[PDB]
Amino acid sequence: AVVNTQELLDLLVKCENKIQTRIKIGLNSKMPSRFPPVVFYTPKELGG
Amino acid sequence: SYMLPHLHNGWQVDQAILSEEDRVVVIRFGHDWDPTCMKMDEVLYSIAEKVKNFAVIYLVDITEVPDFNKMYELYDPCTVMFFFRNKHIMIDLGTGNNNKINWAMEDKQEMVDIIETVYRGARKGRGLVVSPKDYSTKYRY
Amino acid sequence: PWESEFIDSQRVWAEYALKRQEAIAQNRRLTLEDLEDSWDRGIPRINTLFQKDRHTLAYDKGWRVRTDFKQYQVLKQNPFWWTHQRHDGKLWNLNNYRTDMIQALGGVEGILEHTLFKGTYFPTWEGLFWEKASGFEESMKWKK
Amino acid sequence: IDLTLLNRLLRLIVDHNIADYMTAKNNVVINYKDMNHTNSYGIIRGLQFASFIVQYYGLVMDLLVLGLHRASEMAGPPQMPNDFLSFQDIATEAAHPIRLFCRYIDRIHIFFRFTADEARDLIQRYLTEHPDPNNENIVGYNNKK
Amino acid sequence: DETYGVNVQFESDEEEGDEDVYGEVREECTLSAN
Amino acid sequence: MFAEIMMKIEEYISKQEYRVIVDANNLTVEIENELNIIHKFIRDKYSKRFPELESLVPNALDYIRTVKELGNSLDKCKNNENLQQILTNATIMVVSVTASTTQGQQLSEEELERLEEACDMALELNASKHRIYEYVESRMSFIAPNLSIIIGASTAAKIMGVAGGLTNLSKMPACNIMLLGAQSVLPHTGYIYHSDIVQSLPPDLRRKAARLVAAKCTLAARVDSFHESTEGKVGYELKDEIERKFDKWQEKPLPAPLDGQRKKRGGRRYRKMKERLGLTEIRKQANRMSFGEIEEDAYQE
Amino acid sequence: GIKQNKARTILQHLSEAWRCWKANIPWKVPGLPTPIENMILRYVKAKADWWTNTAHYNRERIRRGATVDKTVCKKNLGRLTRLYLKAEQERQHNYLKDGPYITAEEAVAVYTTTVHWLESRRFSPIPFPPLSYKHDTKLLILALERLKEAYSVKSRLNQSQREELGLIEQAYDNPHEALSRIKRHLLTQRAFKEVGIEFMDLYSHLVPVYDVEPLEKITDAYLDQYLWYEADKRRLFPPW
Amino acid sequence: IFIFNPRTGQLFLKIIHTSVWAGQKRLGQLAKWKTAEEVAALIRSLPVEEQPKQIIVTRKGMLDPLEVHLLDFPNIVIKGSELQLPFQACLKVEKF
Amino acid sequence: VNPKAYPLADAHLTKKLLDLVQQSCNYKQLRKGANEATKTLNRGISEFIVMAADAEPLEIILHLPLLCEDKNVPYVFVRSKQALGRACGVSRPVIACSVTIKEGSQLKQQIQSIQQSIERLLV
Repeated sequence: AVVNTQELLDLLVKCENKIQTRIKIGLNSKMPSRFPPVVFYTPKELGG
Repeated sequence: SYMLPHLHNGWQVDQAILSEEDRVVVIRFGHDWDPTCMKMDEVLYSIAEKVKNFAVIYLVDITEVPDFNKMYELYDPCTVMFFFRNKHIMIDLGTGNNNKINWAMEDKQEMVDIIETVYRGARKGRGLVVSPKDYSTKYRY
Repeated sequence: PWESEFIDSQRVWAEYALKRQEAIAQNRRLTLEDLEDSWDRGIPRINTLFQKDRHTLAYDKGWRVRTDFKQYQVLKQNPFWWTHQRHDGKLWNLNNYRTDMIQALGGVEGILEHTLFKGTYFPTWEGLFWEKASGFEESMKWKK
Repeated sequence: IDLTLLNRLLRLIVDHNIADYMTAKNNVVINYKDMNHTNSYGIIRGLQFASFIVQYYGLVMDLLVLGLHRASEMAGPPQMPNDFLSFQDIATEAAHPIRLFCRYIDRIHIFFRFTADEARDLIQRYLTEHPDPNNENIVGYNNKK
Repeated sequence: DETYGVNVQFESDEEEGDEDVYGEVREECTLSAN
Repeated sequence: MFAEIMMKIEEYISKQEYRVIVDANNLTVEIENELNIIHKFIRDKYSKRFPELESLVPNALDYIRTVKELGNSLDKCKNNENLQQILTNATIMVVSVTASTTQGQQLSEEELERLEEACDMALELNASKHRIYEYVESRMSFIAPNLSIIIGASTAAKIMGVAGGLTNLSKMPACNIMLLGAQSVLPHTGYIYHSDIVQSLPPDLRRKAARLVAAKCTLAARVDSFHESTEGKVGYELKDEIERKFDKWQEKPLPAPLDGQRKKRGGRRYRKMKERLGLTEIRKQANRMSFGEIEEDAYQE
Repeated sequence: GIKQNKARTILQHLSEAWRCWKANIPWKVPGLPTPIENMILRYVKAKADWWTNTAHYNRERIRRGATVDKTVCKKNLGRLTRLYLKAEQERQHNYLKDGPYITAEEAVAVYTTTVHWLESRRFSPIPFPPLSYKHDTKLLILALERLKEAYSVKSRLNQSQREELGLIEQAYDNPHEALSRIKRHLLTQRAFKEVGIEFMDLYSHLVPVYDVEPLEKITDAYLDQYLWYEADKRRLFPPW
Repeated sequence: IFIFNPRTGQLFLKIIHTSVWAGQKRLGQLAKWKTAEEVAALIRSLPVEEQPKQIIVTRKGMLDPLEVHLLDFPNIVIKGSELQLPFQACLKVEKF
Repeated sequence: VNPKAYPLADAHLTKKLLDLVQQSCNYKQLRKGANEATKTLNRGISEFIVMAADAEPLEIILHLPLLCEDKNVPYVFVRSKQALGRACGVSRPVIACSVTIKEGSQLKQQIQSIQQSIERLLV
């Protein structure tokens, strides 16, 4: 039902970017350009 | 109302800063009828007897005491400056300037932690402490 | 997908029923070697057959209504309000998500070029470990 | 949930001391920080057995919703009971408008099937009790937007 | 035999994965209105 | 027994030793369960006329007055001023509602007159009980004023009688007047455990309260074994003390954030100071994350 | 001559009357003079109407999806908890005033429908758990395991939660004193302790969350596991 | 505790009383760290010329508490043993 | 003082009395309290009773003279309950103490001398 709901897929990337934006403004208050996904998506054992 | 005490000239302010040897002189520079200063004085009143073991809170009207307007750059509605043993304690809040607070925080625990940080870094001797929060973003979600 | 989950649960608990009656015919117990192809499969997972507490969980009736009503007792919001790990098993598996994620971000060493790992001069990353909240104050987790 | 009625309904299915406990457990003081009130009407919903009280009171209201005849057709005979959406016979299935019924915790889902006669007799009984000269039934009609 | 004198060793053993040890499927009046 | 006792009571109230007092008190606390006998008889005999007044009026004297009020005729739940002296308007409303639908047959004339004389002797027992109560409270406030003020004059007369008078009640300790009137219902309880002032509190607040009422009334008993405080000021003061303790049982800034001077001495006490809470932990593979490997299933956390 | 001592005290009287309004408790200061009392009452009514309105307005703001911070939601949730409990106390007192809302013939209709169902099902009623009940240790282990599952450790539980953990591990130690205590509670305990309430703030709606005293939680959890086991055993709940 | 020097034959055998663990109310969470702290207190008792720099544990569940209790002595080496030596035979001789 | 407190020990006798009551507290021969003095008078194990003249009201121990005449036990009133309470090894005021008989205890000569001395006071 997620793959069928396009409103939920839009909301899912909106909330994912919201979580990533809170991580990024916890890093630096200036919102970056081209922030690497590697710091978010790396597993916790490998540091991410 | 504002049961916090008031400095009505430059002598009352400078001797109120020089009065304390082991407590942070927290001074609000603003007008009691301002809404920003009214909320900031509500926050300072709700913690005035919490932090009484390591701080003192004074209110200062800008119209009544205008001599600190140029030196302390009191050009915002409320400013909250922190002093300890005559030294002006600056705080890297993240707002861009470190000298004053210059807005009204609504969390009284954040004001308790800012005063507690100023106390810990000032008895250690720093003129600049780092706030235990970053106030550059308003953290609204 | 849920449709795939239900047809594989139907056909896999059918296979368990035939394997169970042929293992009662052979007087033995169903081991891990049969039911290894059925493993992360079934809506009660086949995993749940091999639990120590399983007999105890045969007396936990009404547990799904209980997990729904945990929202009026526990302030922590449960995202798995609908299931329990004990009774249904783990109805997902993201181990290959983690492997394909490591491979997509560039491999382990393609990840570690974004890090201070080569500044640590560890000759390889294999024998290493973190210290989760050890710090400089020895964590001091417990203090006033 | 009337706790007198809930007490009497529970005394049917459980021990009378168990039912007296479950009802007296719902007639307690509910307390926030400074404020507290005696909960005498409803159930407290975060008792551990409130899951049982809700499903049993919901069963009672399913007997109100289905009737004893259709609830007995849906549950089957007590000797060989039916599973969820199954009847003994397809004639037992088609013997009522209510084909399917699923009560969740508090949500009911009732699937009906009508003929033209059954539907227009039900519509005529409704429009006898709640007449609609304006075709004013389309307005408050919830849809799935 | 008496065998008087026997060591004990208190250990924090028995850590496992909470599945079965040997990997087996171990299986073992009415109301009336008048 | 009622004639032998209460004609002496009538002779003593018309004059306005203590064996008549204790016998009157024992009589009236037997009157209450004799009234329970009469009430259960009336409940069994009237329920063919009205099988619902037991659940609606469970109070025994109100039930007796409302089935002496009604009888066969449940017409007298309508506009009844006489029933308004007995029950609340809520109770009158609900007995009128269930007298509209009674499912009860009428009585006989012999059955109605039998129930009538049963209710009449029940009111005779109730008025006799209250007459005994008024006499025993008057004569016990004259005989032992302070004890009557503390406990209540009926229980004061009971514990004065089973102890054997005031001058035997004084020279008893406080630990025996608690168990005075004792005998599987509650153990180590006396007449002053089943007092109204000791039951005026939660059930776990009870036993200790007995020791509070047993001691102070003992003082009161000693205080009125000699004939001082005839007005009862010692009883008033001690009773204020009793319910003051009953109400007593019933229902700072932040420190300046200095750091420690520090722990500069070690071992001894300090290893126990950490063995309480910050003790010898695993210190290996419990504080670690194991950089390369994934040891669990991947995102279980 | 009097306002140089009295003024701080009347501010504490203002804040105390407001705290007593927020708590649904009586505020009558006997030594306070009734014009000052009437002005504090007036202040409390004005702040009450503003407070109710700003709680409902901030709730429509939060529920609509407008961007708020942590202290606005925390403050809002406290305001709505006190307002929802004022409404709930008014609901309970309306039940005590307006009688049982279900009529006597309505109640016996519901009841006879239930007895005709349970006679139709040949339902044998769930008995009291016997003394050497075969599964009472199984249901007790499931009950205490379920109560333990309610604790994920941030590592900091309060006095009552770690006291609950102590009572659970004590019932793990001697399960039969626990089962005897539970059956004693199920037989005789009819007066209980205050159930704490708070509200899980989902932003669409407030979910009530109840903290029961842990001895009562253990008795309730065993009763829950027992009744659900026996009702599944007796097929009380039909498959719908 | 049998603390046997191979080279000097000086066996430091510590007597552990019955009253140390008859009424201790503890698990092996006292036991491992207790035998480790007492052999560390032996190490702290002796002078630095007589302290060892290599300690061999027979039973493998003791080198991990010995790592913790000997952080005052990082100069010493705590290895396990693949060869176990029967020092219960010392218990079996009547003198010891 | 209270005129019903009779006999009343003078200063030398009450010094000997409080030292004997202190020694009996040490020798575990002492029962503090008016109810415990009433008990050990009823059991007949009391050597002698001391009481406190500054007990208000006095009559909460004035049953104890009558018990000391029905048990043949010497009784005497100390000046104040605070000194008697401290002489029993408690900081609270104690208004009535019972020095009791024990199995051949070493205070029996002091207790006999104080008995002979405080039966001279009631005269």
